[PDB]
Amino acid sequence: TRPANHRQLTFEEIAKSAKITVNEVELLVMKALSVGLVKGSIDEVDKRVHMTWVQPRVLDLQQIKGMKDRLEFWCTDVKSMEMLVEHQAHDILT
Amino acid sequence: MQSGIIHAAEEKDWKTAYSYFYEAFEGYDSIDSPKAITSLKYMLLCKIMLNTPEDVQALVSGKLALRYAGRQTEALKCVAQASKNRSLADFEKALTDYRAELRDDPIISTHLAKLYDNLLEQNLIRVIEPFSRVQIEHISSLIKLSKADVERKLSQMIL
Amino acid sequence: MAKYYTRITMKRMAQLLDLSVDESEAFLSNLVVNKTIFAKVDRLAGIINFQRPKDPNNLLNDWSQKLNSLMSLVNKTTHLIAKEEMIHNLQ
Amino acid sequence: AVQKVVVHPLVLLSVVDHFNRIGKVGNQKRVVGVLLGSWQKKVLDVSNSFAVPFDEDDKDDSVWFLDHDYLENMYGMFKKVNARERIVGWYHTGPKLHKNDIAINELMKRYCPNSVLVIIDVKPKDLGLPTEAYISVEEVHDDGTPTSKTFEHVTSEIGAEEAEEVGVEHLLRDIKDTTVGTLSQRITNQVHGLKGLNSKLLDIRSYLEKVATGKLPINHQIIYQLQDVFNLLPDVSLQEFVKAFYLKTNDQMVVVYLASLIRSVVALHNLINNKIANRDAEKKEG
Amino acid sequence: QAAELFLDTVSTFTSYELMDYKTFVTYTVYVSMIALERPDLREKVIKGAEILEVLHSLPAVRQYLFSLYECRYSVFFQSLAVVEQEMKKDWLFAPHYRYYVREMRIHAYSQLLESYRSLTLGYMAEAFGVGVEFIDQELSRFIAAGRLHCKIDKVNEIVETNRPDSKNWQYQETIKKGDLLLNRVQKLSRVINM
Amino acid sequence: MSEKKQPVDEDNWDDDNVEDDFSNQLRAELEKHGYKMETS
Amino acid sequence: YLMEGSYNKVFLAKGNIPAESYTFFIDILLDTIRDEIAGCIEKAYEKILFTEATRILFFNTPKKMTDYAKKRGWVLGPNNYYSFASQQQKPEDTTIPSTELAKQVIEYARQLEMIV
Amino acid sequence: AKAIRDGVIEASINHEKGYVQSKEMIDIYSTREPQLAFHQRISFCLDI
Repeated sequence: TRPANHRQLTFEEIAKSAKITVNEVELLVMKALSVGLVKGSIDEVDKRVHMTWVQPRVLDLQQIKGMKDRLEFWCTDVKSMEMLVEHQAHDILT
Repeated sequence: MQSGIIHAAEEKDWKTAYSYFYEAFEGYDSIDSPKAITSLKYMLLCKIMLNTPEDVQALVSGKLALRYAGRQTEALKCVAQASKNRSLADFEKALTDYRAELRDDPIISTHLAKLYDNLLEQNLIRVIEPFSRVQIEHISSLIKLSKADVERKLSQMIL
Repeated sequence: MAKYYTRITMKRMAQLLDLSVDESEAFLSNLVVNKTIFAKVDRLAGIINFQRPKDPNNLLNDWSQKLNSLMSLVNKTTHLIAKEEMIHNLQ
Repeated sequence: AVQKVVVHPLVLLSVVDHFNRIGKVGNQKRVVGVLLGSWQKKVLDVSNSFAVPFDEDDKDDSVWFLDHDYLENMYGMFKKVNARERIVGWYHTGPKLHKNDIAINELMKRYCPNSVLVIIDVKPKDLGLPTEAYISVEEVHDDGTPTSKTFEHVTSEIGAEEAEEVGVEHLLRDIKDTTVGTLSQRITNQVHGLKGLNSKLLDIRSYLEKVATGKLPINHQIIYQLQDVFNLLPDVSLQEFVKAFYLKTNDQMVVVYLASLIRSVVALHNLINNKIANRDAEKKEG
Repeated sequence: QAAELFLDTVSTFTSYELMDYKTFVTYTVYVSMIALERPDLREKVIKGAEILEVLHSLPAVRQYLFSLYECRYSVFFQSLAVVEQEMKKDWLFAPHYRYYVREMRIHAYSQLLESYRSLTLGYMAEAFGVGVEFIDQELSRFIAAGRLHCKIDKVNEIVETNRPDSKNWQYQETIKKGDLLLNRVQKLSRVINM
Repeated sequence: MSEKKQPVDEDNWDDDNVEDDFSNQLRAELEKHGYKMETS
Repeated sequence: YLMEGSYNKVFLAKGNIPAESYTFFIDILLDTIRDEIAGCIEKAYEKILFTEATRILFFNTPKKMTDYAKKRGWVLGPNNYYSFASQQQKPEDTTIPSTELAKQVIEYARQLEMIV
Repeated sequence: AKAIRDGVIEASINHEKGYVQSKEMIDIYSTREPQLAFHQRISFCLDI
C-alpha cells in the first residue's frame, strides 16, 4: 500500500494494525525476513524499518489502469530526453 | 657478544646488533654453555626489542634451542607471550614472577620504560578500537589507570 | 543482529543476551578486534550499530546495478508477451 | 543450459538465396532448413546450413513434410566434406512464429538434443537485430497442464570470424562509420539505444491492450515482473544520490580540465614548429 | 626544499663560508621547524646525536626547539621574539623574517588548537601566552586569513574547531595554478603570431 | 619594430603577500608581550 | 547613503533639507523606503516585539501596521513578529543539471572531434 | 540586513538578544559550482 515515496513504517503502526505488543513485532519481522517474503532493514532506536522489496501479489483489471498511467508519462520522459539527443547531437553524425 | 653490546647500548642497529649476538651464540655452540645460555637472552630480548614477538617462539621451538632449555628462556617466552597478547599487566606479572632472572642485568634494567611506552600504547590502541564518542572515565576503568595521565597521553597521541 | 539490525541501543541487545551491558561489551570487543563482526559501539547514548561505512562509491555503483537488473527485467517480459499473443491470435 | 548463440553472415545469406530460389511460389512458403554447427563451452555456434523442401497448406495447418532422405544424404555429404561440422538445430524463415514450429522441433529432436530453431528476417527493417533463436522448454505448472513445451528466446548475436571478415568487409566498400572517438558511442547507443528502450517500452503498452477488449488470459504470470519494475523504479534526486553525483562529476571534470589544458599547449608547440618552417623558408627560397 | 638540501649535516664540513658548523646547525633547525611536521621532528632532530651534540652548546636554540616540542608555549614566544629579532638583524633572513614568524605563530596555533574542540579563548592567555585581546585579533586575522581551521564564538567566550576535507583546499591551489598557466599561455599566445 | 603609436602620453611576490596580510600590523611586535605580562 | 545599509542617516537627511523644500522628491523617498523595508522586513528576523521594527520606519500603531502586517506576513500577534522561514523546497535538483549539463557535454563533444 | 539582501551572509541575527549567530556552512565540494568554474574554462581552453 505504501508508495515509493516512503514505504517506511513504524512499530507503533504495527502495534496498531496487528494489535500485537511492542516486544513481539521484532521477532515477527525478523521471521518475515528469515522466510524472505519481504526484504528490508531494521532500525531499533527510531522504531522504524526500511522495507524495500515485497512479495509480489495479484491484481484485477483496475490496477492495470494505474500501471498504464505510470507507463504513460514514462514514455514521454524517454521522448523528451531523447529529443535533446536527436536535436543537439544532429551535426555530429547525419 | 660485545660487538652487539655497545650497538645495543646506543640502540642504532638492532638488526646487525642482533646478528652479532647470533654469531656469538653460533661460536658458543656446544663448547661454552654458560655464555651460550646467556647469549639466548641478548638475541631474544633484541627481538622483542625489535617488536617481532612470534619469532622468539619460532627460535626456541627450534631444535638448536630445545637443547638449551632453562628458566631464562622461559622468562623470554613469557615476555614474548606478553607482547604477543599486548597488555600491560601481562608483562608486569612476567617481571614479577621471573624478577630473579629478568631483573638481573645492568643494561636489561634500562629497557623497560620504552617497552612500557610501546606496550602502553599497544594495549591502548587495542582498547580504543571498537567505539565512538566515549568517556575517559570508562577508559580509565578498562585500562585501570588514572585519568590525568591517560588524558595527557592520549593528547600526545593526537598531537 | 549484524545481519538485520542497522542500529540498536545498549539495552535491547543486552536484554536479548540476558546478561550485563558490561559483559555485552566484552562480547562485542573480542569479535571486532577479531574483526569478524564490524561494529561501532557507543557508551554515552548506547547507540550501537553494524556495517556502517561512508560509501562514496557503492551508492551510485549499486544504483547502476539496479540499472542493469532493470534493463534485463524489461528485457525479460518483452519476448514473453509476443508468444502469448501468438497462442491466441496466430490463425 | 545454452548461454548464447553465434550466427555467421554465410548462413545469414544462405537462408536468403534459398528464399530467392523458392521466390517464384509467391503465395506462401516458409523457408525451413537444417541448421548446422557446433557448440563449445556452452556457447552455441552456427556456421553452415541448407534448406529442406517444405510445403504446407492453410486448411488443416498441421500437415508438414521433411524429406529425411534429403536430410541424411546431404548431411552425410557435409559430414564427408567436413567431419568437424555437424548438426546444431534447425531454422525457419520466421515472420511471426508459425504454428507448426511446436512440433517441427519435436519432429527432429532425435538429431540434436538441444535442437534449436532460428527465426530470421527477409524484409530487413528494425532498430535492433532481426536475428532470433528460441529453445525448447517444458515445465508443468499450477495453471495449465502437462505438455508445456513452450519456446524461450535465448539471447542472440552475430558472431564474426577472421576468415569471413576479409570477404565481408570487401563486400561492403560502401559506408563504414569508423573513426571511433566519442561519436561511435554517441550514435550506436546514446542515439540508438534510447530508441532501443522505446520499443521495449512500447511492447508492454501493446500487451496493455487487454483492459476490457483484448484476449482472455488476464494476469497470473505477467504482473509479478511489472510489479518488480515499478518496485524497481530507482532513487529520486534528494537523499544522497545528488551528493555522490556532484562528488564524482566534480572529480571527472578535473581530468577533463587537465587533458583540455595540455592539448592547446601541444598545438601551440606545433605552431612554433610551423613558424620556424615559414620564416626560414621565405628568405631561403625567395 | 631548503631543509631537504640541508638533510645531512654530517657530510657537511667546517666551511669557509659557514666557518661555524653550529651556525649551519642553527640554519638547518630554523628551516626544519617550518619545513617538516611532528613525525619527522619526533624522529630526525630529536634522536640525532650528531645534531644533538652541537645544540648541546646552544642554550637558547636547544630551548627554542624544546619549547615547541615539549609544549612550553609561553616561553616559546619569548625565544621566538629573540630569534626573530636577530633574524630581523640577519643577512639572508632579513628578506623573510616577517614571513618566518607569521608561519611560526600559525604553526603553534595549529599545534595546540588541533587537539581539542571546546577549548575556550580565556584558557590560552595564562598557559599559552598573555593577552586575551591579542589572541582575539590574532586568531581573527587568521581565520579571516582563511587558514587555521576553527570557528570562534565570541559572546559566550569559547573557541570551536572543525575538520575540513582535503578536497576544497586541494581544489584551491589547482584553480590557482590553472588560472596562472592560463594567463601564461594566453599571454604567449598573443606574443607569437603578431 | 616595437613602435607604440602613442595617443595619450621571485624576490618580490611572496614578500608582497607578506605585505598583503601583514601590511602595517605589529611591525615591532617585540615589547608588546612584555607589556601584556602585567596587564594579562 | 541609499547604496549601503545606511537607514537612520537617511532620516537625518530628512532632518536636513537645506536648499529648498524638496518635498515632492522626499515623499517619493518616503515611498521608496516604504516598499524597501516592507520588502526586507522579510529577513532572518527571529522575533521582534511591537517596538523596534515598529519605530524604525515611520509607524508606531496606526492600522498601517495592519496594512503591512496583513499585506505581507509578520502577523499581528502577542507582541510578536512571526518569523516564518521555510527555504527548503527549491534545492536538490540533479535533473536540471542533468538537462543543462547533458546539453553542455554535447557542447563539449562538438568542439572536440568535429572539424569546423 | 542589506548583507542578507545582497546575500553576503546567510544566518540570523538575534535582534532581540544582540548577538549575531552564523551557521557552519561547509562542503562546497558537493556543489554544482566547481563544475561551473570548470565549465567556464573547459570551452575556453578548447577554444585556444
